[PDB]
Amino acid sequence: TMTARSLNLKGQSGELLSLSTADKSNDAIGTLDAALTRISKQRANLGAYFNRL
Amino acid sequence: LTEDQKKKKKEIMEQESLWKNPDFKGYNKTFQELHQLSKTFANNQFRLALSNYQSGVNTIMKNRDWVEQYRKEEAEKKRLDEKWYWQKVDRKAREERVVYREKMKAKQDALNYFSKAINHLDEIKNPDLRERPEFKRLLSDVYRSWIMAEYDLQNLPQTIPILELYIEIDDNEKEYPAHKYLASAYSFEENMIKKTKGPDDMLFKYRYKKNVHLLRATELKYGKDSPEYKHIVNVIN
Amino acid sequence: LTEDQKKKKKEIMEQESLWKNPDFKGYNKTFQELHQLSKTFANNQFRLALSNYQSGVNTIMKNRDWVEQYRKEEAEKKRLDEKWYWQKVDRKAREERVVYREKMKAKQDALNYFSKAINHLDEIKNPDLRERPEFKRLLSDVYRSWIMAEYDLQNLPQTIPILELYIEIDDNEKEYPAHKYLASAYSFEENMIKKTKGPDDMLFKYRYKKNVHLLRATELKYGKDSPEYKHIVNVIN
Repeated sequence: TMTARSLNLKGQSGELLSLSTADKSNDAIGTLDAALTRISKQRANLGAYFNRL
Repeated sequence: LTEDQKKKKKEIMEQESLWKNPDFKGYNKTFQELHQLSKTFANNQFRLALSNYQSGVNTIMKNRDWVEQYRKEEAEKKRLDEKWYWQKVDRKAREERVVYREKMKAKQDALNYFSKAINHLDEIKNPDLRERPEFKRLLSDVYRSWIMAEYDLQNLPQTIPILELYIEIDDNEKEYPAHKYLASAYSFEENMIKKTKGPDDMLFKYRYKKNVHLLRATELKYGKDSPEYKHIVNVIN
Repeated sequence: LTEDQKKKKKEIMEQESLWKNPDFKGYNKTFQELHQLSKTFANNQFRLALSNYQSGVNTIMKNRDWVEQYRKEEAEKKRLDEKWYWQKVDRKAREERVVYREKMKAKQDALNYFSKAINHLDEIKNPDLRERPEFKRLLSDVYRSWIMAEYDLQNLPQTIPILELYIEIDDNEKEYPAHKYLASAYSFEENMIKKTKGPDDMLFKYRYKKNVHLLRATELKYGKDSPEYKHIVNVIN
């Protein structure tokens, strides 16, 4: 894992001091479900593995 | 008309067609020719560059289809709480928001593909191959679509380095639309300096470059020492 | 083409074939010729050297069969605890490790056999026999397989003394692959000095030897004062 584990959206429409913006709002928050899901389930296997040990 | 005036009229119309907003007949023609050129070229990195360019254009074409469908679906909704003028204008502006944000994402995906097409062309290191008409045709098509994708979303400052790279390739400098877009994008940047009260060196830099490409576009379409050429020169002098 | 350019094209293809990764048709051809040469030579130590060389190549060939079978058996397993990306990448990487460790052992057994083939050729003391085409053919085949066994496992520094001994034998110095491998192995060693921040004398030694064999490989395949020869010389000068 690294920030590129999910769609790593930065910034938002309008004037910024960066050179990046977020994508279609619908996916942006939807992505955070993916981010949370992807990491939690990775912990899930580690959890399960601990039980195996 | 003279043979040069007839030739010029024909060429300007072909150049305006060349920069035509994408559609299905132009897509078909473009990719049929590019694939025949790829088979002639027989270069795996050119093949890959074309595969990515085509994926980028497909992103653009699929988006154009989405925009019509989205606007259609909204038009067909019954809106019961839309009885006041501000309510109708409200919902219109929010439709434009979603369309603009989706077009912005389609542009970003299309430019990631165009960037990959360029990165693959960069891997053709042999100078005898980089000078091939096949190489220059594809590279010109990638830059042209890239310029247009940004232009449509009013990202005019971003079009300048790509237009400049474009005109350096195989007599593209003699294309009237290329100089028209450069002049317009430079004009935008000049106006940005005037609105944001930026430095004079940049005001004059952008004004100068606007006038160079304004005059060159004029020369190319109407001819040197034409009433139109003489006019633009007299305004600048 | 000239008679020399036609001859050169033919020879480079034969040399590329000579250094082809081993397979069953090449194995059969190689050992049928070596056994006929052994019968002509009528030297018990050459016979023994060939028996060991063949045992070494057989180790390599039997390993190649093992690697296909092993990967096949793994591919055919149902993997229930492989539902995350890193689980698949894990099990793939460990498969590759087991294959690499088994290939490493096969290389070690094959080189023990090649070493024995050399130790038996060392026992041919008569200079009139050591100069026999039969002697030089087998010795070249042992060094070539030895170089390739190490090359495949990225043991490039180890290939240098064997490539150097190889090129000293019966015009092997005129072989394009021999100089390509030397140049690549020297390049690796140069990079090792740059990465480990080693002494300058070794940096330049390895860089020099890379360039000598790079240029010589170029000369051999394309010809002296060819666009390609001139290019490499101009980069070095």
